[PDB]
Amino acid sequence: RKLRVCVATCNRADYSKLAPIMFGIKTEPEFFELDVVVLGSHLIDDYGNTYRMIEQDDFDINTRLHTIVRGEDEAAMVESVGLALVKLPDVLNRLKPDIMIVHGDRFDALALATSAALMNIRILHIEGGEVSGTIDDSIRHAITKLAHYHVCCTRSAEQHLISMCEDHDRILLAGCPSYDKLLSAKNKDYMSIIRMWLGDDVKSKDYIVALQHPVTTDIKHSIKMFELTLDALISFNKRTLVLFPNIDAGSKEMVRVMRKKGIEHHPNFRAVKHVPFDQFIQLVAHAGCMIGNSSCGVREVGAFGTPVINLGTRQIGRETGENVLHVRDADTQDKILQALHLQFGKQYPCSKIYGDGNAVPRILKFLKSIDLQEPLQKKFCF
Amino acid sequence: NRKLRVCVATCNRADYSKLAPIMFGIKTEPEFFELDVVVLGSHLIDDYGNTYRMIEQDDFDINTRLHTIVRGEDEAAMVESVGLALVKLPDVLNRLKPDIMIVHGDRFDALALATSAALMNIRILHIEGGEVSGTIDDSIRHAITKLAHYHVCCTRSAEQHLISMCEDHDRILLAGCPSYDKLLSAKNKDYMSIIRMWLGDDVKSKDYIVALQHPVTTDIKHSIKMFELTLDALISFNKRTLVLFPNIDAGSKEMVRVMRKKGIEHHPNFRAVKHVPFDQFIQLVAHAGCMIGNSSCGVREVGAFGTPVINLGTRQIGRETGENVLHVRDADTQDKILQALHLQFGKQYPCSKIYGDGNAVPRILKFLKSIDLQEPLQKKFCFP
Amino acid sequence: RKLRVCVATCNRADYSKLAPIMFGIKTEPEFFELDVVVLGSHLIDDYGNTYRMIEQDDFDINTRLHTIVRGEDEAAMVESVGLALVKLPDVLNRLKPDIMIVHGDRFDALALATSAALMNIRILHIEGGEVSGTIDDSIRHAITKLAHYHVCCTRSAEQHLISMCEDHDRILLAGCPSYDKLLSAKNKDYMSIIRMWLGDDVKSKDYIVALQHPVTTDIKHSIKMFELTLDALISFNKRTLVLFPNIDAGSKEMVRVMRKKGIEHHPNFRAVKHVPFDQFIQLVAHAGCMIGNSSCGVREVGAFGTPVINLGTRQIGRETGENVLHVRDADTQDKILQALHLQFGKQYPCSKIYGDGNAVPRILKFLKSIDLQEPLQKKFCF
Amino acid sequence: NRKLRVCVATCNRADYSKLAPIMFGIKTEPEFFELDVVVLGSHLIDDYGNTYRMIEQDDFDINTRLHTIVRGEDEAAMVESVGLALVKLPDVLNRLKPDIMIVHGDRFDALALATSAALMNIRILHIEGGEVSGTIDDSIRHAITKLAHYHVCCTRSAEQHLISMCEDHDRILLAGCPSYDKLLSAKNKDYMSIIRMWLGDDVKSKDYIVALQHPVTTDIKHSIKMFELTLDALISFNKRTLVLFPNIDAGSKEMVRVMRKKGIEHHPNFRAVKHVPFDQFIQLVAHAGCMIGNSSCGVREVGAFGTPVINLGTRQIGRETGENVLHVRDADTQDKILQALHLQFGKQYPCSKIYGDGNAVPRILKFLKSIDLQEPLQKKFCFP
Ligand SMILES: CC(=O)N[C@H]1[C@H]([C@H](O)[C@H](O)CO)O[C@](OP(=O)(O)OC[C@H]2O[C@@H](n3ccc(N)nc3=O)[C@H](O)[C@@H]2O)(C(=O)O)C[C@@H]1O
Ligand SMILES: CC(=O)N[C@H]1[C@H]([C@H](O)[C@H](O)CO)O[C@](OP(=O)(O)OC[C@H]2O[C@@H](n3ccc(N)nc3=O)[C@H](O)[C@@H]2O)(C(=O)O)C[C@@H]1O
Ligand SMILES: CC(=O)N[C@H]1[C@H]([C@H](O)[C@H](O)CO)O[C@](OP(=O)(O)OC[C@H]2O[C@@H](n3ccc(N)nc3=O)[C@H](O)[C@@H]2O)(C(=O)O)C[C@@H]1O
Ligand SMILES: CC(=O)N[C@H]1[C@H]([C@H](O)[C@H](O)CO)O[C@](OP(=O)(O)OC[C@H]2O[C@@H](n3ccc(N)nc3=O)[C@H](O)[C@@H]2O)(C(=O)O)C[C@@H]1O
Ligand SMILES: O=c1ccn([C@@H]2O[C@H](COP(=O)(O)OP(=O)(O)O)[C@@H](O)[C@H]2O)c(=O)[nH]1
Ligand SMILES: O=c1ccn([C@@H]2O[C@H](COP(=O)(O)OP(=O)(O)O)[C@@H](O)[C@H]2O)c(=O)[nH]1
Ligand SMILES: O=c1ccn([C@@H]2O[C@H](COP(=O)(O)OP(=O)(O)O)[C@@H](O)[C@H]2O)c(=O)[nH]1
Ligand SMILES: O=c1ccn([C@@H]2O[C@H](COP(=O)(O)OP(=O)(O)O)[C@@H](O)[C@H]2O)c(=O)[nH]1
Repeated sequence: RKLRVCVATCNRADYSKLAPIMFGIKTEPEFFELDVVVLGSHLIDDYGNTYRMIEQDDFDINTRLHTIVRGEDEAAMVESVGLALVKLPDVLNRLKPDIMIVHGDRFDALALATSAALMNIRILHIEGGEVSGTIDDSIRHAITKLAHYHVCCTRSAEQHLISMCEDHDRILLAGCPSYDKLLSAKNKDYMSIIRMWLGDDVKSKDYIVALQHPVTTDIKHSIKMFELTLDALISFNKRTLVLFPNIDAGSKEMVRVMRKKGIEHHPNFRAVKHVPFDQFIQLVAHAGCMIGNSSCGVREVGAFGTPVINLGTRQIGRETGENVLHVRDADTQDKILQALHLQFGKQYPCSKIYGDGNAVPRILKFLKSIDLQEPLQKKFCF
Repeated sequence: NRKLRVCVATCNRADYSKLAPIMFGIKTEPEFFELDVVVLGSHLIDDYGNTYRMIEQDDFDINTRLHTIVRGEDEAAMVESVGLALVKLPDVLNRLKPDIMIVHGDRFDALALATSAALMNIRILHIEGGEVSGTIDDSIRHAITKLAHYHVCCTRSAEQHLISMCEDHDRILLAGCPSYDKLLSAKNKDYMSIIRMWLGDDVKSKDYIVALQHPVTTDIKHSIKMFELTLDALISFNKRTLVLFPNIDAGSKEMVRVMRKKGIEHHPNFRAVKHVPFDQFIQLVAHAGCMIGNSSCGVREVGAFGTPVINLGTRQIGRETGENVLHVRDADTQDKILQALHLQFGKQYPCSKIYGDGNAVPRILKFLKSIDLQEPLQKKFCFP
Repeated sequence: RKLRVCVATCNRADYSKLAPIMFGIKTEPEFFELDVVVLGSHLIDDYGNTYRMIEQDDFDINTRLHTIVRGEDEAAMVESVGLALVKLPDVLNRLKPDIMIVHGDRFDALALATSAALMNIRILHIEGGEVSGTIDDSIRHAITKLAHYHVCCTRSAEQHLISMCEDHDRILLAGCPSYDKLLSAKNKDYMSIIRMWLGDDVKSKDYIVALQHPVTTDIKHSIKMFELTLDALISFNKRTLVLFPNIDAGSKEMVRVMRKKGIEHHPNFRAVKHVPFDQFIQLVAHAGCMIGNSSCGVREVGAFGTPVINLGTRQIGRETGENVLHVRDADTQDKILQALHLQFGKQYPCSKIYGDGNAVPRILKFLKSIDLQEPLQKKFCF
Repeated sequence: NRKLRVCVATCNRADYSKLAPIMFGIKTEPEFFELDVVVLGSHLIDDYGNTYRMIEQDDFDINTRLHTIVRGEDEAAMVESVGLALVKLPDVLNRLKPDIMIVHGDRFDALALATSAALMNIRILHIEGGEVSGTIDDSIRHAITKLAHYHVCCTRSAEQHLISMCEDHDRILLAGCPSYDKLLSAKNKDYMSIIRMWLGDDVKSKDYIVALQHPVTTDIKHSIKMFELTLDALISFNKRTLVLFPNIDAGSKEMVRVMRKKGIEHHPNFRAVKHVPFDQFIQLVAHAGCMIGNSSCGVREVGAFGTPVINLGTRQIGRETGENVLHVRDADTQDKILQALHLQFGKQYPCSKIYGDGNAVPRILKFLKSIDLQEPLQKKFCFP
């Protein structure tokens, strides 16, 4: 009897780490049935219609759900969780999954975990034990408590889950699946990918990738920091790919910052919503430096030794190699402009903290090991 | 003095018994607190006894009422109910502009409230945090703990569980359960005329049973079978029995059907009721011959009167209980349950105080005033 | 190319008139594909889990939706319409229907019509031109305006649609599909159906079928009328099948009326949620009389000449034969008890106002006639 | 005197231009009316210009704000938006306890409002009822008419349409459009400094174009193509052009993308804007060289100033228009549109008053006071 697996994807931020697993599951039809659910940001033009990435990977999408309430603020974030919760249960009764794969720390993943847990559907939670110093910590660890099975990416994440009283029998230390793609990365014509996304006259290691997200707890500070960050980038004046923000609450106010600085119509800048993951890896792997507060900066790019400037409070407490320079109180242009001079064009050693490149096969085994006779979470309090 | 704006949301009598004392406390100190009350969930539902009325009869001004329950009385409907609260609450919370929100317990409804507050940067005081009940409710309770910024637990073991789950000890208050404020202040009026109202004219103290059994959502077909056998035992044991309708939504109509097909609703020996007012209910359980089923009251509250208890099934496995509680986990035959009734009916145990000292509310009011309004962000104490 | 037809059913009240069409469509696989959606009351124990009727007719249910908000009042009725509207669009994008069949005048049908119309899906509205003197008139006629194609049951209903400025080219006068079953009704052992539902010692034409619904506009009056109606039935003291109410708003207060009169535990009464349509036809066809305010009383039972007492304001303005006695101001027990003496055990001639028994084949032709090149409603104002 | 409790819900600038005058009227007579304002829909959305601010700047106390729009900018999202209003409104309406609710127009949002009021037995005054625009909006408008208990129409032909649709003539008031209260009272201030603010420093009266084109939801790919050609014409015709973003949700982002890829947002000849305040907008269109697209303003309002209009496509087919409007239904090439621009740009027509006399509001206030509060149930005049 095949294991019926449902994977729900809501944003490129999970799709980069779930697609490898989906590919793994699909390559073994003898042990697994796969149903894919697309919801959230994927269906939204502002976010780059990233459901197309799923279509271009040739996955049959069973179900599409509009689950985002418009407003781009905290109220809307909450209403979005509620919208997924009214819409999902009937889809889950139809699909009748044995287990559901949930990734990460976003509001959307809490909806998925909640709906599965309350309907007695097993949950495999990916990227569980980590620390990022925002509201996301809260969400991540609340999902951990709902989830029946856990897949973490580091030893320190494993120990955190065990410290949080999770059953060690239900934890698998696999590595991040993104590393399956990073450490298997086809450097094709990487120059023609640099030329596509940054411009014709750009040379390897001579450009910046800028990706900064609002922190929902302090939008007014997120605005001010982003202004100063752009001012620095303008002064530093080397070719810069600016990704639009990808946390919803505060997002339009951050986009307005870019608009009023003329970033959208500037020779030095390229404003984009989403770069396909395989192309994005090549971009960050050959970047002069990366700046902002993406998880990519602190978790992924270490693999290529790309210099990183991590700004603000998001990612405080994450494990990072020598390549990452933190500037918490990025409260002036000078501080940020300095960090750019220090880091731009350096080369660090290649780290492997968040993965060994064989996460997926370990995960597939862990899924086959699951015997279908209980379920109820056990909480090791002593 | 800038007053602390406190919003208390109540969804079910199961939280209202433990929140009402706090609401009374807050309301008695207008100089330090502003109070807004939000009523949602089960309270607005006839099947559950229109228990919003209990709030009206306590004289609280209800600011807002929200229909948040999706009909269906199954797991899908439970989930859609959480979602319905989440689409409805944020605009109410932006209007009310609370500094802190009080959330109680382990039910699906409390997870909606915690979620909405946490994602909108509203502070959360979570009541009854560190306990263990061995159902899906453990999961929910502990997920709420993680969202919540401030914690009020009822026992030392609950406090240690929160600390073991990596919560900041600075944000934990060990107060006791607020229900004990009412239990240990329970001035037994004419308790006989309360027995007569609810059980019948000819019933004597310690000669009746209070039966309160809830479905476990994880295994409804087993909940059904157990309840059938439980009623069969109660019919054979044949002493006057107050049967409270179930009060977990998923599986509820199938449990009600069990009662209907056994003729419990029209039987001389039984009284089928949705809700007994808390003050009257305390008197009922305090003088009962025994209590049977899987209520939290059985394992947490009635110990205070030494009332014998039969706890059936998997719900409440792992809760702290005094000598008054007899567990029958595999209640898989009528004989086992009928035996437990013979053993326990009419006994008297010593009065325990595990879940409270009777001064929870004043400790809570102080803890609320102590909160300085400059951060917020939860701290997670990860000792390796 | 086959016509993709979606039929959504929400309540037994539409299912009695849609099932015949569904059967017709399913019997012609060469011209039609059928997808069935079940939602609303069908999934609710209080209403008799009537999705089972759909399962027992062997229809493959594609999708099930929980769309009812609990509360059994007007607010809940509205929230229920809204719940269907958030849940349906993604189902309709998946099913990709060419046309959707909507029946009747209930809040649920307005949700269906609204969602179809705003998504450019064609609508065939069944039972369009009629008059019943409650809020339902409003709803029925608002659905008419959304709907692209109309199937009415009488000539007077056809003229009403034309008077309301509908295009006569898009109206089909077919008859009510319920008449396909009424005028083809297998009287099997009808006595053993009487014995099942009323009791062992009951003789044909010596029992009452009581079916009274709350009027949402005046619940307090609905309560009082129902009390007096039951009091009359108790005094008249002939075996009575009492169907629980089947309009949601006010329903629990009406059920409470029955409970406090001891109707549920009385030798003379049988309280039931739903009698299967085929069995119900036999019951009403052989009844001594029928009482209350069902549409069955004024539209269907005329076919058997069964005496009818229509109480209150619901059904004022419906077309009725000689068999129906109206008592609008049923404001005392005596008036109702009198109406019972007058009507119980009489036999009227068999009328055919609402159908000829060939509605379905006419409808199937009308569906095949639809050429798939526009759509936009035309409003004949002159 | 028991005051009439009036709730006005506003969802979009498209209703707010015609409801604000009534809200002002009601607010100026506190002795006869209590007013509660509900803001929902587009008003709370940055893409639409945060137009709740227009309500704040008119000094109305907003009782309630509701996020009711589902994101997606397509037909599915439009429907889910209606549903979202329907789950959120009933608890607000039970709280506000209105005697009557004012609903305007033909948009998906107004159907939610009408539905919720009608099913809760709240009386409805529907504004702008009897008109014809040849899209799905006809369907919506006429479905709202059927729900609504009281009707306020703007023309004699609209009145006859309502009567032909079997509405009770006793419940129809022919008032005029309230927008005309503002148009015919439009004290032209420094209109040049308003032209300079919105179009640029060097622009002269009657030498600019106002372009406002909305997608038709029934045929988005055709809406796209038409808009491309329209912009190409405007680029060739090369006179200063205010381009308003689209204001029908379904298809909106694909229309915005058209503008983006033509470089309209960064062109000397164009100014891309979301919303111009109504009072300033009147001055813009009153002095425009011509107006182009498919706004209702083009066919209903600007006639008052004799401003030339080009109405493109199927939206507005069947509306009553003066000599100032040139229809180009099959705008299928750039040449056809460029021609229409040459023909119309800079002309001056006579001032028409088809949609109003400028005293709509006072007639409406009287009609509200006339309502006696003893029924309600709609009557449907079915003459055979
Ligand atoms: C600039 C560039 O190099 N390429 C084009 C990009 C690029 O292909 C994608 O971003 C890839 O993900 O696409 C285009 O542009 P794009 O689709 O980025 O849209 C840009 C506009 O979208 C608004 N925006 C952005 C993010 C967000 N969360 N909310 C928003 O409202 C901003 O106001 C901004 O002006 C296109 O397809 O139309 C056109 C652009 O020219
Ligand atoms: C039985 C009794 O002793 N007293 C009365 C009780 C009692 O006072 C209250 O329940 C107290 O909370 O009230 C009445 O009856 P009550 O309100 O209990 O309604 C009885 C019916 O409720 C249905 N039910 C209950 C719970 C649930 N989850 N779903 C349900 O469908 C059952 O079908 C059952 O028949 C009353 O108010 O009308 C009338 C009863 O006679
Ligand atoms: C009475 C009888 O002849 N037969 C049985 C009927 C019958 O089979 C069905 O109604 C058929 O549709 O079924 C049973 O009973 P039933 O399922 O009707 O449930 C009866 C109880 O449901 C509550 N109710 C009813 C309608 C409504 N809208 N809301 C409600 O809360 C009432 O309080 C009432 O007490 C059964 O299956 O359990 C048991 C009954 O014994
Ligand atoms: C252009 C101009 O003349 N003035 C400014 C305008 C203007 O004052 C207002 O629009 C008036 O309502 O405001 C600004 O710009 P504005 O708020 O128009 O934002 C421009 C961006 O909005 C996106 N958009 C618009 C509508 C829609 N449905 N979806 C969208 O994604 C487009 O991508 C577009 O690039 C501002 O407030 O920041 C800044 C602009 O510079
Ligand atoms: O244009 C992009 C930008 C990011 N990413 C990937 O998307 C994921 C999430 O990055 P993002 O900044 O969107 O969210 P965060 O991880 O910072 O929460 C990471 O795996 C990135 O490698 C991508 O594929 N294309
Ligand atoms: O008729 C009743 C039955 C119970 N309770 C109280 O309801 C609360 C919750 O009991 P329930 O069994 O409904 O929920 P649980 O706590 O078991 O989740 C406890 O404080 C009980 O003492 C009450 O006030 N009246
Ligand atoms: O037990 C019943 C009662 C009614 N009906 C049928 O259900 C439909 C609706 O009747 P109801 O009173 O439920 O609603 P109404 O038509 O009065 O709005 C009619 O076709 C009846 O013949 C049925 O099949 N079984
Ligand atoms: O910048 C603007 C553009 C339009 N309008 C007014 O908005 C209303 C609706 O116009 P729109 O084209 O947005 O909607 P429509 O009426 O076309 O549905 C009309 O009264 C316009 O005069 C406005 O006040 N400011």
